[PDB]
Amino acid sequence: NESDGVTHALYPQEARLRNLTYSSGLFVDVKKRTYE
Amino acid sequence: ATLKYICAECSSKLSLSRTDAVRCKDCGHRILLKARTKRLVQFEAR
Ligand SMILES: [Zn+2]
Repeated sequence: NESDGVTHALYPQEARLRNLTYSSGLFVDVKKRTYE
Repeated sequence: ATLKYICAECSSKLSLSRTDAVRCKDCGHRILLKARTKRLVQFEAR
């Protein structure tokens, strides 16, 4: 998640030097189905 | 004619400040090196 120019591969060298957080993200697969 | 800064990565004398960004010129890389004085520094070789 960038300051401006946005979302980018991050190598460990750079996370160290920019105080970043060598992270990846999580994606599920969601379902709407109706029940009250 | 001059120096001020360097590109960590794409290796290439940049030179810029405030309202300027903090990025680059032919690498878009956000890490920057200051760059050596020309005042000359001396060593005693001891
Ligand atoms: Zn560069």
